[PDB]
Amino acid sequence: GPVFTSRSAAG
Amino acid sequence: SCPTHADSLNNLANIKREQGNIEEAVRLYRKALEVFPEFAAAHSNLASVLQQQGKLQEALMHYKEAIRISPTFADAYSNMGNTLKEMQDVQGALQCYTRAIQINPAFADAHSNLASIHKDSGNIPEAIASYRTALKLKPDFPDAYCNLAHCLQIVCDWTDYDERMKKLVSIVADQLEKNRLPSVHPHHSMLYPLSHGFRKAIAERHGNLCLDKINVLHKPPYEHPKDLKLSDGRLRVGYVSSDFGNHPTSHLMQSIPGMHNPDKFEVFCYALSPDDGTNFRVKVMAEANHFIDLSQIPCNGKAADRIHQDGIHILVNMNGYTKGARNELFALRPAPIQAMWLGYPGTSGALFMDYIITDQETSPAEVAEQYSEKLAYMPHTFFIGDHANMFPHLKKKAVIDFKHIYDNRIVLNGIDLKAFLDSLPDVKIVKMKCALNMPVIPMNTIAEAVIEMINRGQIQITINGFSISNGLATTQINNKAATGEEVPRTIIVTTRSQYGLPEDAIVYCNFNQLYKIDPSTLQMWANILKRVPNSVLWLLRFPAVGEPNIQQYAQNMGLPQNRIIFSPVAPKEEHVRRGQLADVCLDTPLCNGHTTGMDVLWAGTPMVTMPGETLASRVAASQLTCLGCLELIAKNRQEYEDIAVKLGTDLEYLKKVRGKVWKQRISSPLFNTKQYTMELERLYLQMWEHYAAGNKPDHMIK
Ligand SMILES: CC(=O)N[C@@H]1[C@@H](O)[C@H](O)[C@@H](CO)S[C@@H]1OP(=O)(O)OP(=O)(O)OC[C@H]1O[C@@H](n2ccc(=O)[nH]c2=O)[C@H](O)[C@@H]1O
Repeated sequence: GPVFTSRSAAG
Repeated sequence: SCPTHADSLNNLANIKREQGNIEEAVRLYRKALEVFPEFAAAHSNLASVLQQQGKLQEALMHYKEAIRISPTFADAYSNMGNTLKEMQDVQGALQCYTRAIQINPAFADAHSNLASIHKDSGNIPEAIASYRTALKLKPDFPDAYCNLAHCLQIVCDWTDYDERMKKLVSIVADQLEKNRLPSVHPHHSMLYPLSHGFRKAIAERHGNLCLDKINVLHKPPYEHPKDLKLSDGRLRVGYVSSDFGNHPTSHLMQSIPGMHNPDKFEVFCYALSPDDGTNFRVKVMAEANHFIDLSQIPCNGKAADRIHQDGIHILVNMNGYTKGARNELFALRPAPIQAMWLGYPGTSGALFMDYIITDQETSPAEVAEQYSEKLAYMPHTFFIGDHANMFPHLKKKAVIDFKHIYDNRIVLNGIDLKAFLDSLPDVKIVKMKCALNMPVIPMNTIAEAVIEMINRGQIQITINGFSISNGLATTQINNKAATGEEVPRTIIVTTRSQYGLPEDAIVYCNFNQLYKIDPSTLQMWANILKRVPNSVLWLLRFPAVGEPNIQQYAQNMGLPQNRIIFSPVAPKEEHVRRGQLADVCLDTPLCNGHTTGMDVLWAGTPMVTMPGETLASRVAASQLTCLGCLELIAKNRQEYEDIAVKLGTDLEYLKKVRGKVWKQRISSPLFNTKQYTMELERLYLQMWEHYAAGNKPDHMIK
């Protein structure tokens, strides 16, 4: 289905 | 009433911000606004520092004011936007950015900000478009340039790659010296050819961004325990993560809190995210000695206090600079000892973090340079995975014969496999020499009924009352099993024909996100493919728009379309299971498969790697040496290609190595979470003994 990746923080 | 007075006050505050002395700057702005209340620029400056202070609440109100006074202030719209974004109000932020661009078509920053929203949503071609617009409008724009660079990376647009890279380094190098916040995100810094010196320095700066947000709270240092007496002989470990839920982190370590020894350890888990209601969250809540939902204590002040009251000795950061992180907690130093672990694959570069849990192979002593923390070594690998517990149905396989006898063309797994096989007339049992073996179903009427289901694309069938399931339809049979939250209760058939893979070919795979590939990595693979005549490369549409791009660069290296095959992304369980179909896995040397590494290895699929110099490029090596397969580790590009080719051309050698992986995933320490937990415990105690004897943090190499 959709994936759960490691996502990066906000800058 | 005086604007001339107010004006110079503003200039004087602008000066205190230069010298970094923020709290004075604020006092001046406030006076400037008290002398002349209708002063646009002051409201705007006051706002942009309150934002820096994490006081978004108030900062927004001042931006609003500036806009009210001076409505042609495109710059204020853009910054108000940033504020709304940080307040989790995307829509509102977006309205600002658009509103600004309308007011000033020629205003660069708003275009860049707009592209950043697009990026966060996964809209990449839309993001690229807007970044390019911004760079046309203002050609020297580090922030936009670097963000663009990362998108291009994400979809594998390698146009002008070497220039791009040289220019990135050149941009960081400048920003570091000029003493500003670098445009490259720390989590990305690992993808580009910067010095290790630079990578660390970038991390440093983002560490400091925290300190600013906490000086506002004016908290006295905390009083840490010096003995285990109030905690009753037990050491108190706190795991802090935004990822107790359906997230890789949980897929690795969910069993660990449960496995700690309660005589010596008291386990506290601090969730930074709300309950998504998945079993991963359920299990951790049920097994940790104490589960604390910090997603409902948004003030970093009270959150820190809470940790301190719980009386934690060792606080473990599993986020670093990932999404959901709240490193402000760590910056407040509520625990005497604070370590990085598992979640983030780089140095934090920050003062408040004492150790980083890693290992000999991932971080050998010479490269201590590149970490701000002190190394703490696990005996084998610092990596771990729950596969043993999550996917026991893949502990054993069985194949159907259709022809030669192949271990990976049509595969069956299931908890009740043995029982089904015994219901069958004619089952031949291929020995795997040097207790182990793989049963083989011969091509009778039953086998045919199974291919039938597969070819026709049906959901499932019944055979002697056993339930048989199509590997592609798990999600409809039982959604919880497809995600990894349950173990499947049926028998699952997995075939190459399902993914349009040649029945009679050597299959090299890589299941990582495409951003991890660069032109050398691809060249390298092209080489391998040419030398192994009858073979394919199996990749994922991750994301899909990257496919057309790779296809291109492959054609330029002389490879027909036929030679690379793309499958769609799949639910965890299917993803793990279908690795059984490959022959070998080629690992991206720029940045290794981490979770992905464990996933192929669990499938029993050998993986070739070339360890680089960053932590992120050294992990697969570390996983492999722990498994005990030193002959899959290349010293250079040439050697990597040779290992891959040998494996593709020498079918005897392959079978030997494949078989060696299939055994060692059970027998080695790699997938053994109990043993892992215990080493982690030994390690914790060392860290404490050392601090208890009154010492500052220092390296731990046994
Ligand atoms: C470089 C980097 O950030 N590394 C991180 C590590 O440092 C962290 O310790 C890991 C745990 O926090 S996360 C991360 O590890 P990576 O291996 O890069 O995984 P990434 O973040 O791309 O997504 C992998 C997921 O996609 C899943 N995946 C993949 C294909 C598929 O079809 N289905 C699927 O679920 C995979 O099964 C996984 O479930």
